[PDB]
Amino acid sequence: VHLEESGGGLVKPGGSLRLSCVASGFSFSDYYMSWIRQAPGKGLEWLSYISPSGSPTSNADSMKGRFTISRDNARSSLYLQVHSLRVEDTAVYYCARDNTVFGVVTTPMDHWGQGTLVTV
Amino acid sequence: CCEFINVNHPPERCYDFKMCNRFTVALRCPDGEVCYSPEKTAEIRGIVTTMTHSLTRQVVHNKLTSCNYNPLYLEADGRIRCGKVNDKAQYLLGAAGSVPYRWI
Amino acid sequence: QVQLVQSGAEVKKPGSSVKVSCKASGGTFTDYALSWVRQAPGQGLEWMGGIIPVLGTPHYAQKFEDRVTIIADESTGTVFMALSSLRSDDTGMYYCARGVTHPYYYYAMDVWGQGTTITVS
Amino acid sequence: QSALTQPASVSGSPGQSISISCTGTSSDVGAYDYVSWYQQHPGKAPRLIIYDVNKRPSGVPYRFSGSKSGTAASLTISGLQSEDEAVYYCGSYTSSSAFFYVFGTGTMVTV
Amino acid sequence: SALTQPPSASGTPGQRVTISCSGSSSNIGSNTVHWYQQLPGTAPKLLIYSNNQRPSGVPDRFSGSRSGTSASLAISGLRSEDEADYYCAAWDDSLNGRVFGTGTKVTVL
Amino acid sequence: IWYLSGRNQTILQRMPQTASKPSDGNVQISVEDAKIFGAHMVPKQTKLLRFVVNDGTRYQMCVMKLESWAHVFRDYSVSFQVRLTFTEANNQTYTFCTHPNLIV
Amino acid sequence: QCQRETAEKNDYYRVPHYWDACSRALPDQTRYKYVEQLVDLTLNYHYDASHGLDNFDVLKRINVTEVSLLISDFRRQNRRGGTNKRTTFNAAGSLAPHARSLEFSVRLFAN
Repeated sequence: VHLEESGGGLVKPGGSLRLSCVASGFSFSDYYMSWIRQAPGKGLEWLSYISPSGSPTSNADSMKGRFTISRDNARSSLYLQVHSLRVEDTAVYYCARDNTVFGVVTTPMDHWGQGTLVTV
Repeated sequence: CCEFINVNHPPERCYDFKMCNRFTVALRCPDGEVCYSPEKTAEIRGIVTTMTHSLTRQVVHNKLTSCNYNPLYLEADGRIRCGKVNDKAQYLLGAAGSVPYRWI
Repeated sequence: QVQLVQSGAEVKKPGSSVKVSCKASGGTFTDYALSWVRQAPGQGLEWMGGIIPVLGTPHYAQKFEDRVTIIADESTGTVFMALSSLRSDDTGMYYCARGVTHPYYYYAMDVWGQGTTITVS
Repeated sequence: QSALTQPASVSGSPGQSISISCTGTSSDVGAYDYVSWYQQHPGKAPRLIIYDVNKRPSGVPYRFSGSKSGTAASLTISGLQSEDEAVYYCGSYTSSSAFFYVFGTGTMVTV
Repeated sequence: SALTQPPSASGTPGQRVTISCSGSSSNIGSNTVHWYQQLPGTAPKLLIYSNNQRPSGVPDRFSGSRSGTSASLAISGLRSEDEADYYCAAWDDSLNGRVFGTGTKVTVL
Repeated sequence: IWYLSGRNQTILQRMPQTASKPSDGNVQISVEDAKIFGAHMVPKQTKLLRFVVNDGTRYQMCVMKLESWAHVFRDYSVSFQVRLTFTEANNQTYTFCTHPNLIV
Repeated sequence: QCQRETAEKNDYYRVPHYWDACSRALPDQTRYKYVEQLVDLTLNYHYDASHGLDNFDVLKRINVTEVSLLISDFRRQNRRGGTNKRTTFNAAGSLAPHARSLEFSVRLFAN
C-alpha cells in the first residue's frame, strides 16, 4: 500500500488546479477513496469520497458546490478539482484509501498519503 | 460476538447471520464466524442481503419464533420484524417467487 | 432389523485409490439415506459423504469433493467408494452408516457397520 | 461450526448421575432439532443411544436421558455402572454449506 | 466540524489520557466512531477504527469506548511518542457525510 | 383402437372450456356422449407422486396426492371431480411445500 | 376475508397463514388459464387411468406454483362458473398446518 499525491504549491486566486493521488500495491479497482483538506491551525474537515467504480458523493452542509472528485481506474488514480480558489482554500490535502466490503464502507481511512500543500 | 471485527476478506458460501451488538453482524460461513461492521448503520442490509438465499426455513423460523412461519422483513439497522405483503420482495426472508420443485 | 456389512481391511501405498464396498440387508434401500463416517486414531468422528439411492445426487463434504466419488450401482443394497490421492492423514477407521427412522433427510445415524481400516504409510 | 463444542472427558463416580453438555450454533442445534448421540466402546462400532432429541430406541438401556435447551444439549446418565466407560459423541443435521452432518468432539466418560 | 472536543489535555510519562468526543443522536447515535492520530509533521494515522477496535501496529494501550452519542479514547502509559493531535470522526445521516472533531492536544511533560 | 376410441369425445373437450368460463349455458352435451363417458371412466382413483423442493441450502421431500371421481347421473349429466392435496413426506408441519409463502 | 386492520399492528406477532390470507388476488386471465390447464391435465390423466395405461408423464406438467396459488386465492373466495339456472364449475381451497388441498367440481348437462 502506497499513496502519493501531487499538484500543489503556490497558485494565484481565481484559478483552478487539480490534485492527483496515485495508489500502489493493489489494483482490483474496488477502492472507496476519499479526500481531506486541512487548513493551517491543525483542523481536519471531511471533503468527499467516491464509489469504487461509480458516482461521487457530495460534501458536508458547511459549504457545497466547490469540490469535485474524479477517478481514473486505468491509472488507479484519484483527483480533486476546486471550483474557485478562495484565499481560505490554502490547506494541505490528504488522499485516503478505503477498501469496500460488499459495496459498503469498512475500515475508513486506514491508509493516508503524504499531504500536499496548496497556497493561495 | 467476535473479537476480530473487520479483518477478514469477503467470504463465499455463508449460511447464517447473527446480530451481536447494534453495529456488528456475524456471518456464519464455512471458514468460521466472519464479522463485519460498517461506518454507518442502515447499511448492514447490504452485507446480509448477499447471503439471504442460503437461509433455510428453520433458521428463519428461529430468528423470530412468535411470527408463525411468515416471511421476515430485514430492517435497515439489521433488526428482524414480521413481514407485510406490500414490503419489498428483495428484503423479505423465506418468501419465494417460484417454488423450485422437481419430479422424480 | 437392518444389518450392515463392510469390506475388509486395506493397506494402501501413497498415490493410490481405494474402492471400499458396503452392503445392507433387511430394509428399504432407496428411500433411506446412507453415509460414510471417518475417524483418525487421534481424531473424532467426521461425516464425509453419503447418498440416498435413486435420487441422482450423492452429497459430498467440502473437504472431500475432489477425491471422494460415491456409486450406488447393482440391484443389491451395495454402495462403492472410490477415493483418489491417498495421503497419510487418510489413515483411519471408516464406518458405513444408515438411518432407519426418517427417510430421505439425514436426520439420525441408526445402523453402523463394523468398520474398515484404511492404512497409508 | 466445524464440530460441536464438547468437553474432553467427564469422570463422574459410580452410583451418581452425570451430565454431558454440548454447545453448537443456531444453524446446527436448536433450529433443526434432531440432536443425536452416539456411544463407542474401544473395539466396537458406534451405537445410537438417543435420536431426535429424546427418543430412545428399544435396543438401548433405559438409563440414558437427553434434552435440549437453547443451543445447548445435555445427556444425564443416572446410576453409573462399569459398562458406561466409553466415548460419547453428539451429532446434528445442519444448514452448513460445507457438509450435512455435524459430529461432536467426543467425551471420554471413565467410570 | 460538528463534533465537539476540549481543546487540549496534559499528562505525565506513563500516565493516562482520556479524550472525549461529543455529538448528537444524528451522528454518533447511529454510526460508528473512528479515532485518528496525527503526529506533528506527519500524515494522520488510524488509531481506532470501530467503537473498540485497533488495527495492526497500534499498541494495546490505546483503547476506544462508547457512551450513547459520545465516545472516549484512553491512552494508558503515556510516552513522548503519544504527543500528537487526535481527531474523532463519525458519519452523520442528517447532513449525510463524515464529520470530524475540533481537535485535541495531548502534552506529555 | 380401444384407447383411441373415446380419446376425443365432446365432453373431454368441453369441460376445460367450461371450467375456464363464468358461464357455459344450460345444455352442452347429449345422452349418447354421457353414456360413452359413463362407460369409459372409473368411479374413483387416487395416486401419490413425489417431488423434491430446494429449501435454502437444504431440501424438502413432499407428496402430491391426486384423487378423482367420475360419475354419470340419472338425468344423463356427467361429473368429474378432482381433489389435489399437498403433504410433507414424513408429516412435518409448516414446511415449504405446505406453505411456500409466494408473492404475486 | 383478511382482517387487514389488526393483522399487522404488531411488528413481531402474526396469526398463522397471514401471507396467503392477505396476498394479492390473482388476475382473471391468469386464474382461468391455470384452471383450464389443471382440468386438462387431470382429465387426460383420469382417462389414461381408466384405460389402465398409466401415463404419469402428464402429472409432470402440473405446476406446484400454479396449484399453490390457486389454493391461496380460492381459500378466501370460492370462484364458480355458475349459470343462472344451474352451476357448471366451482372450486374451493383448503389450508391446514400439515396439508394444502385444492377441490373443484365440473358438471356438464344434456338437458
